[PDB]
Amino acid sequence: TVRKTKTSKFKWVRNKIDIAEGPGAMNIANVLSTTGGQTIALVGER
Amino acid sequence: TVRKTKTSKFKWVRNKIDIAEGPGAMNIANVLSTTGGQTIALVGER
Amino acid sequence: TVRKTKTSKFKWVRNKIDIAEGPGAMNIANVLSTTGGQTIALVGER
Amino acid sequence: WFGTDSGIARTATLESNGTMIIPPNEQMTLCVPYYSEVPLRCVKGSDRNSAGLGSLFTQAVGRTISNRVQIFVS
Amino acid sequence: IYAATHTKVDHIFGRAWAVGVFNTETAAIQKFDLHFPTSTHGALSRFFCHWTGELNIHILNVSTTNAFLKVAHTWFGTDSGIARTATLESNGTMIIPPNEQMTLCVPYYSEVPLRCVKGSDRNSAGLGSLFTQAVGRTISNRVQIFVSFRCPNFFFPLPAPREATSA
Amino acid sequence: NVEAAQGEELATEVGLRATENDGSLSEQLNMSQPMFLNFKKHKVNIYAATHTKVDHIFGRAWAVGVFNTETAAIQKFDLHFPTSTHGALSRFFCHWTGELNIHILNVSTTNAFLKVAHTWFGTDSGIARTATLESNGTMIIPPNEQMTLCVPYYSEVPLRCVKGSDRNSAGLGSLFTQAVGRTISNRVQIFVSFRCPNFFFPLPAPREATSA
Amino acid sequence: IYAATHTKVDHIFGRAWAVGVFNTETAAIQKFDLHFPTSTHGALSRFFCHWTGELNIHILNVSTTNAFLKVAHT
Amino acid sequence: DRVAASTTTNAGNLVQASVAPTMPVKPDFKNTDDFLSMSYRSTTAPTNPTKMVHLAHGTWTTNQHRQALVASITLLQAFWPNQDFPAWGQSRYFAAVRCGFHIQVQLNVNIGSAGCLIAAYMPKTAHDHMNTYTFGSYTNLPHVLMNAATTSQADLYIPYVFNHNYARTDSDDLGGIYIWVWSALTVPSGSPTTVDVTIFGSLLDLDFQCPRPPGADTVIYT
Amino acid sequence: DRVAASTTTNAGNLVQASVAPTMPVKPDFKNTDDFLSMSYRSTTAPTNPTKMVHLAHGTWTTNQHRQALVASITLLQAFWPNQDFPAWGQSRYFAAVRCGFHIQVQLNVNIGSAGCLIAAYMPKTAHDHMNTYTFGSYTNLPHVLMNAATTSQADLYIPYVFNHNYARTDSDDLGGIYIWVWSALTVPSGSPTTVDVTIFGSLLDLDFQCPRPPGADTVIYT
Amino acid sequence: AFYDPRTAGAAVRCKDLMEIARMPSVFLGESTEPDGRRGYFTWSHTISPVNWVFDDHIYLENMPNLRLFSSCYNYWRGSFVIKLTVYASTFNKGRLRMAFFPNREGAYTQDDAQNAIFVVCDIGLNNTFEMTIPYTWGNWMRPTRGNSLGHLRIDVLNRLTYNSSSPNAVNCILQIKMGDDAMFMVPTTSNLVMQ
Amino acid sequence: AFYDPRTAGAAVRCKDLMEIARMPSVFLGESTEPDGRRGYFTWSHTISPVNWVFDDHIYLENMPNLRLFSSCYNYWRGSFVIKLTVYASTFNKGRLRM
Amino acid sequence: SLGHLRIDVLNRLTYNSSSPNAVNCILQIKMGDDAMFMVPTTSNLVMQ
Repeated sequence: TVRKTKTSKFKWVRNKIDIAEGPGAMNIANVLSTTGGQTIALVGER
Repeated sequence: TVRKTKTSKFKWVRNKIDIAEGPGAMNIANVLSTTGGQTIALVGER
Repeated sequence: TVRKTKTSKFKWVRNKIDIAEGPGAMNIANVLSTTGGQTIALVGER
Repeated sequence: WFGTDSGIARTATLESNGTMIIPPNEQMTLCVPYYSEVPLRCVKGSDRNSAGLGSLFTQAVGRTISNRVQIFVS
Repeated sequence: IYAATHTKVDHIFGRAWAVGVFNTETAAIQKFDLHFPTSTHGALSRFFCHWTGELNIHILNVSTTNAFLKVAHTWFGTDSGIARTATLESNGTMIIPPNEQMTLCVPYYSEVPLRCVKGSDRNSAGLGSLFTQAVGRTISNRVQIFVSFRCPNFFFPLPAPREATSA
Repeated sequence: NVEAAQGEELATEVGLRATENDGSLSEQLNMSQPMFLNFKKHKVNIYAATHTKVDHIFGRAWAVGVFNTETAAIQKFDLHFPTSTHGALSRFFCHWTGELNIHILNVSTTNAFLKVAHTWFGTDSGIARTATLESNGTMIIPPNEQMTLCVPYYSEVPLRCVKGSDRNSAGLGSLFTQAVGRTISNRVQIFVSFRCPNFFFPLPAPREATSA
Repeated sequence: IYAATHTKVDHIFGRAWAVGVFNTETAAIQKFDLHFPTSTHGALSRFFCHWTGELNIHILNVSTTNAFLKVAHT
Repeated sequence: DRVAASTTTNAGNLVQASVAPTMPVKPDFKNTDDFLSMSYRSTTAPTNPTKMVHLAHGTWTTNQHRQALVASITLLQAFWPNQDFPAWGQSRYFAAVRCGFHIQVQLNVNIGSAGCLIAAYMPKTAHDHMNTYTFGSYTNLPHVLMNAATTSQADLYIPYVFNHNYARTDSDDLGGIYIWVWSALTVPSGSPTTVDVTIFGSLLDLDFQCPRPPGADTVIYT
Repeated sequence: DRVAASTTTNAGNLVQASVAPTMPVKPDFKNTDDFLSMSYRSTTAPTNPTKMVHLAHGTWTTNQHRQALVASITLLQAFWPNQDFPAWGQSRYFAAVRCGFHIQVQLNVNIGSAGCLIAAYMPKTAHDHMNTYTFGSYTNLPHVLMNAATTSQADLYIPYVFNHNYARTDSDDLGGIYIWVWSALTVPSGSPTTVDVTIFGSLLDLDFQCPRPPGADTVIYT
Repeated sequence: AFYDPRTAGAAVRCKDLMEIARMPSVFLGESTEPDGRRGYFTWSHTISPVNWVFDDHIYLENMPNLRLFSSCYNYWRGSFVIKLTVYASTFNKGRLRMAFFPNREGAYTQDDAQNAIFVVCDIGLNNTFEMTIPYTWGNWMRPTRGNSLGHLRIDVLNRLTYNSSSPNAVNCILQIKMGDDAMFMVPTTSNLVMQ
Repeated sequence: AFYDPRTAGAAVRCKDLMEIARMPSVFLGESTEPDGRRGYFTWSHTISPVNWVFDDHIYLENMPNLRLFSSCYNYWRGSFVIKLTVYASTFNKGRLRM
Repeated sequence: SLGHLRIDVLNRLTYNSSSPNAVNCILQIKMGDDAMFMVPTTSNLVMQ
């Protein structure tokens, strides 16, 4: 294209990339990790 | 619906999507990755 | 290099690191998790 | 949403109709948008044309047997 | 009736389509050639000769015995005038884990600025030629590969093609 | 008029040049190449990125070595600079310094963890430092999986030379591994990619070796 | 020569070190005692008597037959 | 006695130990001639190959049914098949063509006849196969319908359309215009049966590149 | 459905019952190609016949005395005697030449030889008779002397000079450059005897007029 | 780490490796013998005007420097600058020209020079003659190792004139310098070893 | 990469491919013979007023262009424009209705 | 079926001596202004 604007669109973007340390290992003891979690309530209401 | 507001609600949203590079491989040597980590303390206190 | 600027470029950066709790376990009951999800529509339109 | 027969057999290959591939020993939440020539589905009737809430297609790949599925509708 | 348009060029070819299935029991490099789509909604692209745009490739790995498989794409065929297929590591290889699949897309590298859909001539006509090999001493590693365009640019029309009963 | 052109001063521009005075070799880089009445010199970028730039070209990795490992004993594996690939484009330079990626790819029929550790100095630092590789920067790799871990530059020689095969300062490194988890036929494949290389000083284009 | 310092106490003990290897075929609770490091770069810590700080534990599970394993410290 | 360089078009001349040039006394180098012995414009010569030329006439009769082919023209090889054509001599050197195309289909039908020919345009890589195309759909192409009655001329402009950037002169690379029978003609008696069709072509946006020996072929894109 | 006229260069087309033209969807008729697949300038093709060309080399030895003729060039018929030359193909159509001339005499003498050749210019009506001219006076002509030592090249520009306004291509009408021995060369031993002389010509201020059938001659001025 | 360039010959790191392509390389210069098609050739006086001293195709794979540089990348653009070099006494004089048809084989008649790029030039106090050939294709890029890049012909305008104090015949060398704008594209492996 | 449209016939890329559907296509025109139901038919004077020259269903699958365009999409909306074309001398006159 | 179209004679073709006896006609279906297509789907046909 003779006419193309110069932007981040050169590089077509991507999905963002991350790294996982623990491969999904459950943690019992720690209260912080324990508090947050999936609810089987409907719309997680209290 | 004859009456619908035009918003991001056309596209019903989604969960955000990411990509994992390393599939959960542990790293020993590097101090940075080593420092952060799961605590077996209660509420991770020092 | 006799001439190097002092920045975050000492440490060469990295990919960001996260931890997964549930290793991809589906949740039926909860409405919140149920609402969001992958669409087989083209460009997820409503 | 239309059945096996749209007046032609459209089931020849299901790749183009919105296929979403599911890994082994795994499950996904994929939702279906509403595509129908009938703006309102009726719950009661069993008539395959406009009555049902849909018709579902699947096939296994990777030369296997005893691949068992279970399907949930929400 | 819908917010999005299924008629728009951008959207319609977003849906991928299945070209080819083969099992691979041998570590030898596999020549696999990609024709433009026939007998599917991809055949809607048969109206245009000249086409240019990058295209996705969804390969799907199935391994009874654990095997890694590699994917590499070359717009020029096996022969560039020399045999460049000696090792596919340097040409853009992207390694795929066992029982897994990836979305990797190929950028447009061609000495012909516009691919023509119709012709089968291996030089400039096809939309590409695909290379793979298994690793990890295995057999019956079976793959299936899907081709989806991304933001295609179609140039110039042609008349609607005849259905071929005689092939 | 339109067609003709004349001298006598600018005959430098029309391509007459004395090779005996080259200035610096880098001074020739500044030299404006000759042109006739009709030629259009225009730099046309077809791609946004440049494949010619040093940074980009060595981003593409290249495959050095394949071996199966059935034994828990520590594996000595030595890394030469690339031959017979696009990595061989690096053969123009002697002195090289920069950190380099290592992509190892684990294949295990029976489930096995495998460990990776790198040492710029060889097996012998004057003592045998290979007793256990845990402390030297080990990074553990899960079965049927692969990782991108990159090695920082630690060397008593500030500049590695590409050409030489001499184990002391010449190679770009020596790689250590061992399997764990009581297994056999654990097979690996290892890929080496540079990151932001610094190449110093050129050499002439090397001969292809038929006789090796 | 390097931005970071390998000499600093914080950094040097970041690199972990391997203490002990054992297979476990039995569900019975395993007593495993941790001595301070010998015969490694951890032995650099042998200069000091009194030590206080929290410590990481990297355990690595290898199971031919699928098995979950639990870790607890006292 | 210094270095003197000389450059014209492609050729160039690097001389050492030069001598200052000479010219006749009171020279006048102005090109044009005033007063003029020729009424033509001096830009004629380079422009000349653009001149429009008769191309590949054909004869369309009763007997020919629909989908039949009246006449055929291979576009890029059409303007200089022979030495007679104006663009030949200057195309016998340069090996590539970026040129655009102007083709005007001439036709004459005695009033009282009815039928249609269609003038289409098929690029090379399309032309490779006729067998694929439904006939009823040829109107997708850039084209012009021609009615027997009340159409004297059909004017269609074709921009350059081809895979490769430049196209080889001596080959068919641009494809070509093919003229098809849209419906049979209907003749009352008496009338002349054969209705003569002459495709009267032209050329515009002239371009040439990549010098070669006069008679030899050369590959470029493949 | 009206009267439509079309004119390009010489040819022209007067059509009745015209039809409005067609063009492919979103046409772009800009000639040049950006980005460029060719570094050349697009004005190359018409400019090309102006390119400088090797012309009629000759061999000047010891034995030849003064007033002898080294080599001969018939000026206007010189640039396209064969099909190989660049200006031939486009001169094989147009029958007249207003063109000016640029000729650079190339010569190489091994240092240690002494003598001179003279490059003169004789128009046709002058060239008709050699017998009239005293040799010692040839320097009246537009010319350049060439010393054996310390002359690499002799650059002379010749404006158009001829009786009639325009001159016929296929003929000798412009006359031609003739190179004469001003003094014998003197060779010490050992040396190569023959000193090769190549007249390396060119052309400028290109002009052509008066179209003709490709191979046929046509009279104009006589 | 903080890298140390100053130990190296060049203080500043090489950003683009294209600058290596710009370095001249003798065409097919692997031969010790002086003759005749090998890019190192002998200009002799035994030959009359208009006869080939040097005629051969030039593949991109013949020239030593770009030979590996060709195996690495599949495609390239950009003009040539190819330069002939004659070595002769200040006495010795003669003129030879270089005809080049891009994209040609088995070329010319030896009669037809024109309608092809050429540089007529003279031996003297100066020697190297550089001439630039823009790339020519219908494509927006070309295959690197592949079809012939076309002949260059070297013929006599004027035979070498030798003196008694001067050599009889001179030895010449061709060098292909890569152009200003020349890009390379889409890196690719090859079957060759050590390059 | 920067794509190059100008090499192609059309400078501007085709945004919507609907514009191909807008292109006319002869109904069931696969026949060389002139008659009689095939969409290419013969208007004759041998027939009195009010008699069929052409009568047939039109499936969306009969017309050549939309035939594949139909196989690609299951559903469609929107009006037709269907056009009859007679070719006759300026002399010849007659009236027919659809 | 999308429905019949019928073509009938209001007035027979009137032919002259200099004029053809019978004329050949052609139907063409042009798709409309507003026509959408929906929900892409495969079919059993080949090459289309």
